[PDB]
Amino acid sequence: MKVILLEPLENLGDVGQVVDVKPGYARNYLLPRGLAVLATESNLKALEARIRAQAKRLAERKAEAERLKEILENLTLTIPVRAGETKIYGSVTAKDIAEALSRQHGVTIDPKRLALEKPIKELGEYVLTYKPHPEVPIQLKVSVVA
Amino acid sequence: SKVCEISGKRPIVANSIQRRGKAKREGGVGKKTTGISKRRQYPNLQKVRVRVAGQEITFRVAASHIPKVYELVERAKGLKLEGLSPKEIKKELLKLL
RNA sequence: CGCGGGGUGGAGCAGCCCGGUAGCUCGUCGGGCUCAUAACCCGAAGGUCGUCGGUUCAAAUCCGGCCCCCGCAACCA
RNA sequence: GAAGGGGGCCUGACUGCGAGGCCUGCAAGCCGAGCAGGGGCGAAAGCCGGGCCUAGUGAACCGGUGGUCCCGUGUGGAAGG
RNA sequence: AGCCUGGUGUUGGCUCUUGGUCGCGCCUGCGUAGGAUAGGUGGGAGCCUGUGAACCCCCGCCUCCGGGUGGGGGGGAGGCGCCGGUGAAAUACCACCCUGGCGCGGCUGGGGGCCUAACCCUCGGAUGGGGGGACAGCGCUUGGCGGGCAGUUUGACUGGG
RNA sequence: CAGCGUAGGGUUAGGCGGGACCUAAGGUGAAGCCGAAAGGCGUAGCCGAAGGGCAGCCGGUUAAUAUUCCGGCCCUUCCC
RNA sequence: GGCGAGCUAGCCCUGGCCAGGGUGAAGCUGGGGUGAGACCCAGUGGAGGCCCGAACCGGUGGGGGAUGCAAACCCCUCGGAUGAGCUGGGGCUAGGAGUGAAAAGCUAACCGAGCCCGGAGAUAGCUGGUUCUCCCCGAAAUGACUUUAGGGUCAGCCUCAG
RNA sequence: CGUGGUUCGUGGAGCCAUGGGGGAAUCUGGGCGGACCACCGCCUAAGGCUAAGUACUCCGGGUGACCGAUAGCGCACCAGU
RNA sequence: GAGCCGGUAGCGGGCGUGGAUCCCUGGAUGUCCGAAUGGGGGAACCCGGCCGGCGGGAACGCCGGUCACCGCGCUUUUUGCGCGGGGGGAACCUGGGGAACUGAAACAUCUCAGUACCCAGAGGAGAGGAAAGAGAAAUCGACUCCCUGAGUAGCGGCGAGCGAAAGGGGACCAGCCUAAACCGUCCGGCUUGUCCGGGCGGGGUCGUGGGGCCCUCGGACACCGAAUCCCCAGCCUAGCCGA
Ligand SMILES: [Mg+2]
Ligand SMILES: [Mg+2]
Ligand SMILES: [Mg+2]
Ligand SMILES: [Mg+2]
Ligand SMILES: [Mg+2]
Ligand SMILES: [Mg+2]
Ligand SMILES: [Mg+2]
Ligand SMILES: [Mg+2]
Ligand SMILES: [Mg+2]
Ligand SMILES: [Mg+2]
Ligand SMILES: [Mg+2]
Ligand SMILES: [Mg+2]
Ligand SMILES: [Mg+2]
Ligand SMILES: [Mg+2]
Ligand SMILES: [Mg+2]
Ligand SMILES: [Mg+2]
Ligand SMILES: [Mg+2]
Ligand SMILES: [Mg+2]
Ligand SMILES: [Mg+2]
Ligand SMILES: [Mg+2]
Ligand SMILES: [Mg+2]
Ligand SMILES: [Mg+2]
Ligand SMILES: [Mg+2]
Ligand SMILES: [Mg+2]
Ligand SMILES: [Mg+2]
Ligand SMILES: [Mg+2]
Ligand SMILES: [Mg+2]
Ligand SMILES: [Mg+2]
Ligand SMILES: [Mg+2]
Ligand SMILES: [Mg+2]
Ligand SMILES: [Mg+2]
Ligand SMILES: [Mg+2]
Ligand SMILES: [Mg+2]
Ligand SMILES: [Mg+2]
Ligand SMILES: [Mg+2]
Ligand SMILES: [Mg+2]
Ligand SMILES: [Mg+2]
Ligand SMILES: [Mg+2]
Ligand SMILES: [Mg+2]
Ligand SMILES: [Mg+2]
Ligand SMILES: [Mg+2]
Ligand SMILES: [Mg+2]
Ligand SMILES: [Mg+2]
Ligand SMILES: [Mg+2]
Ligand SMILES: [Mg+2]
Ligand SMILES: [Mg+2]
Ligand SMILES: [Mg+2]
Ligand SMILES: [Mg+2]
Ligand SMILES: [Mg+2]
Ligand SMILES: [Mg+2]
Ligand SMILES: [Mg+2]
Ligand SMILES: [Mg+2]
Ligand SMILES: [Mg+2]
Ligand SMILES: [Mg+2]
Ligand SMILES: [Mg+2]
Ligand SMILES: [Mg+2]
Ligand SMILES: [Mg+2]
Ligand SMILES: [Mg+2]
Ligand SMILES: [Mg+2]
Ligand SMILES: [Mg+2]
Ligand SMILES: [Mg+2]
Ligand SMILES: [Mg+2]
Ligand SMILES: [Mg+2]
Ligand SMILES: [Mg+2]
Ligand SMILES: [Mg+2]
Ligand SMILES: [Mg+2]
Ligand SMILES: [Mg+2]
Ligand SMILES: [Mg+2]
Ligand SMILES: [Mg+2]
Ligand SMILES: [Mg+2]
Ligand SMILES: [Mg+2]
Ligand SMILES: [Mg+2]
Ligand SMILES: [Mg+2]
Ligand SMILES: [Mg+2]
Ligand SMILES: [Mg+2]
Ligand SMILES: [Mg+2]
Ligand SMILES: [Mg+2]
Ligand SMILES: [Mg+2]
Ligand SMILES: [Mg+2]
Ligand SMILES: [Mg+2]
Ligand SMILES: [Mg+2]
Ligand SMILES: [Mg+2]
Ligand SMILES: [Mg+2]
Ligand SMILES: [Mg+2]
Ligand SMILES: [Mg+2]
Ligand SMILES: [Mg+2]
Ligand SMILES: [Mg+2]
Ligand SMILES: [Mg+2]
Ligand SMILES: [Mg+2]
Ligand SMILES: [Mg+2]
Ligand SMILES: [Mg+2]
Ligand SMILES: [Mg+2]
Ligand SMILES: [Mg+2]
Ligand SMILES: [Mg+2]
Ligand SMILES: [Mg+2]
Ligand SMILES: [Mg+2]
Ligand SMILES: [Mg+2]
Ligand SMILES: [Mg+2]
Ligand SMILES: [Mg+2]
Ligand SMILES: [Mg+2]
Ligand SMILES: [Mg+2]
Ligand SMILES: [Mg+2]
Ligand SMILES: [Mg+2]
Ligand SMILES: [Mg+2]
Ligand SMILES: [Mg+2]
Ligand SMILES: [Mg+2]
Ligand SMILES: [Mg+2]
Ligand SMILES: [Mg+2]
Ligand SMILES: [Mg+2]
Ligand SMILES: [Mg+2]
Ligand SMILES: [Mg+2]
Ligand SMILES: [Mg+2]
Ligand SMILES: [Mg+2]
Ligand SMILES: [Mg+2]
Ligand SMILES: [Mg+2]
Ligand SMILES: [Mg+2]
Ligand SMILES: [Mg+2]
Ligand SMILES: [Mg+2]
Ligand SMILES: [Mg+2]
Ligand SMILES: [Mg+2]
Ligand SMILES: [Mg+2]
Ligand SMILES: [Mg+2]
Ligand SMILES: [Mg+2]
Ligand SMILES: [Mg+2]
Ligand SMILES: [Mg+2]
Ligand SMILES: [Mg+2]
Ligand SMILES: [Mg+2]
Ligand SMILES: [Mg+2]
Ligand SMILES: [Mg+2]
Ligand SMILES: [Mg+2]
Ligand SMILES: [Mg+2]
Ligand SMILES: [Mg+2]
Ligand SMILES: [Mg+2]
Ligand SMILES: [Mg+2]
Ligand SMILES: [Mg+2]
Ligand SMILES: [Mg+2]
Ligand SMILES: [Mg+2]
Ligand SMILES: [Mg+2]
Ligand SMILES: [Mg+2]
Ligand SMILES: [Mg+2]
Ligand SMILES: [Mg+2]
Ligand SMILES: [Mg+2]
Ligand SMILES: [Mg+2]
Ligand SMILES: [Mg+2]
Ligand SMILES: [Mg+2]
Ligand SMILES: [Mg+2]
Ligand SMILES: [Mg+2]
Repeated sequence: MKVILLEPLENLGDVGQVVDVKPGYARNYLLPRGLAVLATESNLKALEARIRAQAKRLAERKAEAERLKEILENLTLTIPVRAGETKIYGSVTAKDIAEALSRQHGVTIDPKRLALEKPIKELGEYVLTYKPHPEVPIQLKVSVVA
Repeated sequence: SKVCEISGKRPIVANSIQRRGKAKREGGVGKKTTGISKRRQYPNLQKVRVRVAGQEITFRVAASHIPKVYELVERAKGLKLEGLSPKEIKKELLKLL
């Protein structure tokens, strides 16, 4: 008989794989141990509903990046720093690149997880990357003076 | 009380027929009956312990309608009573109308 | 009548498989050891291998018809 | 004056019937001329429907087997009769 | 009736181990005899190898141990047959199959061990713990033993029976 | 004449016996188990006595009752 | 299908009963005995499906009774009588069932399967019985077959009508 | 598979019912017309209710080629005594 | 409409035309037991809880009221409340069970017989009933009941025996509600959703197949109409006139 798994097993499938097994097994082990439930017409319906819910609120999360990827991956922000010469007195941190972009084009980012690794000194044209999952490379120019 | 709590199958009365001789459809002169006597046929009654709400409930059912117990267990809706949830799980939830 | 086996020499009986020794024991005879017979040793007797017809180079083999003994299993107005 | 013994061909140890009788409580049992079909032996007349005769036997029911037309449960079949 | 018993339901997990059938794959087989240790019959002037041959060395299995046979490789251009024949047959090869064997999968069957969680027992204590355990019990069904019980039968003639 | 017919009368208890106490075999039986129906089981509980428990002895009196009425002496429980 | 253990059988609970006499086990004490013992002797003691014998429980032999006093009695005689004893009260077990120190005994005065009502007007090839009158005729007791033989079917013999 | 019902006693045994095992489909679905198959037809299972025509006579009444006290009810009467 | 206080006279008293006895309808009272129901119990007896009353009344006793169990429904398992059940009835009815004698001139299948009887349940009746029907006619149309079909068809140790249906003639006459798709709603579960589930409402009920949903037509005053409620006639439960 077919049941809906509520957990990975090895010996069957995982978290939603409708697989059939001995009714004895179902009644006296799985069901009692919350290990799963019966492939009811109801439970089966509620499962499709389960699958669509995710597939939506998930393919929407990717539709949040692919969107914020475009407005960001091409537009550039400027970081004017007391640069002295090819060696900033201070230093632009990820925390800074955040504040900056918030006005220089007016968006908000992490500012954590930005592939920042160690505050950036010196000047030049940098290309970093962002998140979450399939992501975007942000470009920015650290300049000079005020 | 050897009756299924779900289907209502209860023991019936049936004859045990002692026949001998070779079938007619096998070139025999035909079958002969050396006795007919009454006997009961009981439904294949079994226990089904199933946990419902907070309580353990035990159905005496024909093996045939065991599935029905678990279907009756799916229907859940507010009931913190005594070991007498079956009173509610029973015909209340069977066919009702 | 139904199903399965086969009769091989005087007896049971291996060869019935992947078609090819037509064997072993007791009995009797010949011969020696034994004071002796038996034991025991040497050799030897007897098979168209149930019936006939077939498939192969043959065949006890395989098929098929056939025949009873035994074997099995029901039925009996 | 064969029903006995011997030989030659043959299979009437036929099919379809059967006048009339014997016997007889019933049911049975028995004898039987003659007609027809197709035969056997005989030159023929003819004889032949087992055996010199009188015992060697078993109603019905239930089934088996081979035929054959016959019936075939809406119909064609089939099952089964 | 009772008792024994196969199948099946209640009845689950994990394994090891086997059988039948089927498909496919690879081997399997011996009579001097032909030059041989060629299973039945066909097709068959062809081949096989430079998509690395024979000659050898580890290797496994089969064996009438004679040899059969692939794998690893040194190996580097040969290696078979018909032909001729003291043999029913011809023995490169492509085949369809027979007998039996292993191998892989398929549909099924048998056994053994372990597990626990149904089912059973038990624990002043339980949503639990311990023991037994998919056995036993119980349902349906099979066949059997079955004066423990039940219903009956157990002839007539006859100088009484 | 009667144990017979008709009629009238006669049986007096806080302490005697039993009950507003206890439990026994057994019976019944919330829980629970089983059985075609009837019903059968069954823990507690309840019922159940010639057992356990519990306070009255001596006289007088009536045609007929008396540890019951009376007399004397003596006790029980309940309520305040 | 019900009614019965108020008789009887067994068992369960709670009570009660057994005059009087006899025999004198163990143990105990003391004495003897021995290396120490076994053991022996006294006295004490008071055991027992022990003895005699009433109540009580029986029912051995004989007589009587026999339309009885009595549907199990009476007389004489006899058995047990501290035990597997007797007995009151309260309970439980039953009809193919109970109970039985076992006779097929007992389960309400007849038990090889209780009683009551019912199926029921069981069945009875057997037995008995079968009722006013007159008139005419008038048999059979054989054969065949029959789990048939004292019962039947056909025939035979009687009668009536055409 | 095991049985019951029907006239159907296993029969060629359908149909309706169902104790056991297995176990669908939703009009192009399903059941039936007596094994089975085809064809042609009939009907829509697994939910329920439904007057009247029918059965009976404790009870009241009306009738009798019904009884008339051994009859008629067991009881004509203080009898289920 | 003149007599009455039963059978039942009597003793000893009373009542009636101001309408008695008597008859019909309704009401009141109705000890105790009994389904018996506060609890016991060897029916007609015994013993209690709670509220109230009576006696001098705390102890005691009496009076009124109330208190069994089970089911269903509400409702907060609270705890209550409401509703109902229980038992009886001559026969009749349905269901669950279910013999034997006997017959077969023995006997087992068969018969007796689904009888007797036991049990449950129902009601003035009960059952049954609106085709997954019949069964050969392009047929009939719920069910019950009678006549017939018919001792037919068949069944059967093919023995004993058992024994239909269609069809025809009559009696009576009737047909409906739902489940599901779909829609609305309240609620509960949660692994929060065009999610699942339960509860109510709408919707829908059919065999020339029906229904849902979408579109178009035109969808209505109507028209049919209860088995339910209401009214009435009529009828029953006393009587009266009557040559
Ligand atoms: Mg059987
Ligand atoms: Mg045949
Ligand atoms: Mg019988
Ligand atoms: Mg099943
Ligand atoms: Mg001659
Ligand atoms: Mg001649
Ligand atoms: Mg003649
Ligand atoms: Mg003759
Ligand atoms: Mg002769
Ligand atoms: Mg016969
Ligand atoms: Mg025949
Ligand atoms: Mg025949
Ligand atoms: Mg024809
Ligand atoms: Mg027909
Ligand atoms: Mg036909
Ligand atoms: Mg035939
Ligand atoms: Mg024929
Ligand atoms: Mg088994
Ligand atoms: Mg099993
Ligand atoms: Mg295998
Ligand atoms: Mg191939
Ligand atoms: Mg365990
Ligand atoms: Mg455990
Ligand atoms: Mg364990
Ligand atoms: Mg088992
Ligand atoms: Mg058996
Ligand atoms: Mg047997
Ligand atoms: Mg006997
Ligand atoms: Mg026997
Ligand atoms: Mg008999
Ligand atoms: Mg005799
Ligand atoms: Mg004589
Ligand atoms: Mg004599
Ligand atoms: Mg007097
Ligand atoms: Mg006093
Ligand atoms: Mg006294
Ligand atoms: Mg007292
Ligand atoms: Mg008091
Ligand atoms: Mg008490
Ligand atoms: Mg009881
Ligand atoms: Mg009870
Ligand atoms: Mg009950
Ligand atoms: Mg008391
Ligand atoms: Mg007392
Ligand atoms: Mg006392
Ligand atoms: Mg006292
Ligand atoms: Mg005193
Ligand atoms: Mg006196
Ligand atoms: Mg005195
Ligand atoms: Mg005094
Ligand atoms: Mg009885
Ligand atoms: Mg007694
Ligand atoms: Mg005394
Ligand atoms: Mg003494
Ligand atoms: Mg001493
Ligand atoms: Mg001394
Ligand atoms: Mg003394
Ligand atoms: Mg002494
Ligand atoms: Mg004595
Ligand atoms: Mg003595
Ligand atoms: Mg003496
Ligand atoms: Mg004595
Ligand atoms: Mg004496
Ligand atoms: Mg005497
Ligand atoms: Mg005597
Ligand atoms: Mg005597
Ligand atoms: Mg005498
Ligand atoms: Mg005498
Ligand atoms: Mg005398
Ligand atoms: Mg004496
Ligand atoms: Mg004693
Ligand atoms: Mg006693
Ligand atoms: Mg009896
Ligand atoms: Mg007995
Ligand atoms: Mg005795
Ligand atoms: Mg007696
Ligand atoms: Mg009778
Ligand atoms: Mg008789
Ligand atoms: Mg005359
Ligand atoms: Mg004369
Ligand atoms: Mg006779
Ligand atoms: Mg005659
Ligand atoms: Mg004349
Ligand atoms: Mg069947
Ligand atoms: Mg039948
Ligand atoms: Mg038969
Ligand atoms: Mg037949
Ligand atoms: Mg049938
Ligand atoms: Mg049948
Ligand atoms: Mg059919
Ligand atoms: Mg069926
Ligand atoms: Mg079924
Ligand atoms: Mg169709
Ligand atoms: Mg039909
Ligand atoms: Mg047909
Ligand atoms: Mg079949
Ligand atoms: Mg139809
Ligand atoms: Mg319907
Ligand atoms: Mg009705
Ligand atoms: Mg009347
Ligand atoms: Mg008169
Ligand atoms: Mg009289
Ligand atoms: Mg009389
Ligand atoms: Mg008179
Ligand atoms: Mg009467
Ligand atoms: Mg009388
Ligand atoms: Mg009277
Ligand atoms: Mg009076
Ligand atoms: Mg007067
Ligand atoms: Mg006056
Ligand atoms: Mg007036
Ligand atoms: Mg009144
Ligand atoms: Mg009143
Ligand atoms: Mg009471
Ligand atoms: Mg008060
Ligand atoms: Mg009161
Ligand atoms: Mg009622
Ligand atoms: Mg009733
Ligand atoms: Mg009752
Ligand atoms: Mg019935
Ligand atoms: Mg009945
Ligand atoms: Mg019932
Ligand atoms: Mg029945
Ligand atoms: Mg009988
Ligand atoms: Mg008869
Ligand atoms: Mg008879
Ligand atoms: Mg007879
Ligand atoms: Mg007899
Ligand atoms: Mg019958
Ligand atoms: Mg009744
Ligand atoms: Mg009526
Ligand atoms: Mg009605
Ligand atoms: Mg109905
Ligand atoms: Mg309908
Ligand atoms: Mg229709
Ligand atoms: Mg026939
Ligand atoms: Mg019948
Ligand atoms: Mg008709
Ligand atoms: Mg008609
Ligand atoms: Mg109509
Ligand atoms: Mg919803
Ligand atoms: Mg709805
Ligand atoms: Mg609705
Ligand atoms: Mg509606
Ligand atoms: Mg449509
Ligand atoms: Mg007048
Ligand atoms: Mg007048």
